[PDB]
Amino acid sequence: STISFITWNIDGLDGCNLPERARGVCSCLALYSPDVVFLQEVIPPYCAYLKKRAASYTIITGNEEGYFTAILLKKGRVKFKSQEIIPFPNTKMMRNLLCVNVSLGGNEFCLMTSHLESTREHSAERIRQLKTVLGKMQEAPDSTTVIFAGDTNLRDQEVIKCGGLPDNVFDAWEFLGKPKHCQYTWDTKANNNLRIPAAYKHRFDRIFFRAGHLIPQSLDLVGLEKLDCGRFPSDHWGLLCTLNVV
Amino acid sequence: STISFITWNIDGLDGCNLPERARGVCSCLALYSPDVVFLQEVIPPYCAYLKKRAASYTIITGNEEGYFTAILLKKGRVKFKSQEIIPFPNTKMMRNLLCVNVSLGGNEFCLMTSHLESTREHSAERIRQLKTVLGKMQEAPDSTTVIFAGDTNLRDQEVIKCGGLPDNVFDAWEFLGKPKHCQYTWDTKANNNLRIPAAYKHRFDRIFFRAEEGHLIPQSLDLVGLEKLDCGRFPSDHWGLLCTLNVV
DNA sequence: CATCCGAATTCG
DNA sequence: CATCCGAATTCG
Ligand SMILES: [Mg+2]
Ligand SMILES: [Mg+2]
Ligand SMILES: [Mg+2]
Ligand SMILES: [Mg+2]
Repeated sequence: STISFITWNIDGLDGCNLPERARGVCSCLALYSPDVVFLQEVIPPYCAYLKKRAASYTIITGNEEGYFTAILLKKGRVKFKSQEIIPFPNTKMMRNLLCVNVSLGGNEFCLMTSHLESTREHSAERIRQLKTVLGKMQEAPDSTTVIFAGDTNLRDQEVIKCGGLPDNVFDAWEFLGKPKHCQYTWDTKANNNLRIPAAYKHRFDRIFFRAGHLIPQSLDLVGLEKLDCGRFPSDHWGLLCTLNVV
Repeated sequence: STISFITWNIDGLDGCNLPERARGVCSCLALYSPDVVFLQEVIPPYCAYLKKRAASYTIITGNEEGYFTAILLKKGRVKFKSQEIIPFPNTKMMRNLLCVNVSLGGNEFCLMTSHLESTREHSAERIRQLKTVLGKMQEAPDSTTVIFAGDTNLRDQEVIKCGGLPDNVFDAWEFLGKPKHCQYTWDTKANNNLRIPAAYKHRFDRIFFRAEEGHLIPQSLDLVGLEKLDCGRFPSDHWGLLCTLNVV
């Protein structure tokens, strides 16, 4: 009666120490052994690495132009049924919504990920993309459990500007009472991969789910351990979440 | 019967061709002979020049640190009564509100000018300053006619963001039906003093007046400072605004 | 003695 | 092969 998953922007666009960082991401995958992994900022060579070092995950992608998202499904645990790609017609960064329908146990899921439009200056487009995601979450068949997990790039004000989440969609971190230990998934004071001398902190990485049949049990940051090469696996922390279906 | 005035950011911060440009500004003052002139971005030497080349105007200033505003009063037409400076506590650019009470044509006026906080990213402070100005315009007794004219640096929606003009305060341009001939007072297409390649057009320079019972009615609004000087540059990067109003 | 537009870029 | 924060600066 459970699903566990990681969502993680793994910064494929950072060319520094990629082999070692991919190894570290694959270490987290082996150690935490989630059913599903949502990845953003993947690049082709990174896929090839996951194919050898996380071989028990099926990699589902849509378009692979430049950098992209992927959903990884644990073989034997998760059965793929179908995929759907929802475009963001006004994106300037090749962003979109990747949806995968799966079965895990006797439970049907619609798993979605995206990397929403980046940077402060593209707030209006990022908000339009969010609304597109939220609308698609609501369209899913009543019997299916919908989970979105991704790099939303959202900051102060924006979700409110959007009019807030609909009454049957919830943010897992909010649902769990806004625990302080995972309140930031991108934090330049704690993570120095970008060498930014300022301390800025954001909750860019978020999980939304439609529902009280679905109950988040835990949420934790992963990728917190600096690698021997002196770099974190990514500039983002990953999020590990377990949900119970009641 | 009337009042005429010019408001003009004369770009004292542009150090090139200042003497010819000052000569150009003084030419406009002689030719249009306004009762009052509201100037922004004045610098000390520029004041010195006006005292010689527009010597029939009394120059009224508040603080003179760096660059500043001034209000010029035509000697014999306008009688100075008093001045008041209202500070903008959160300014990072030494901006403030300069108010001068005067008598003109047997009528009493409170004339105000300011150079509101500059640049796009200082919208919040600029809006707070606008509120301060608009609030100050309501304080004078109804008998006194209140006129604000200055470089407001305002752009799209900022006035709405502020709650809009109160019901007894009007923008002279809007009042006159938004005439296209003087819409933009800062225009990089038509004015090349900053040599900006792009075409940006703004209405930074604005005139607000308090009416109530229609005792003050704008008659005309025109751009001044449109004539290129011998050096192939204009007096300022802004056009000035010449306005005439009837006291009814 | 300088600033000013604003999209792109730099740099802390 | 790159991006990414955000204030400050560059340059069209
Ligand atoms: Mg990145
Ligand atoms: Mg200037
Ligand atoms: Mg600037
Ligand atoms: Mg940037």
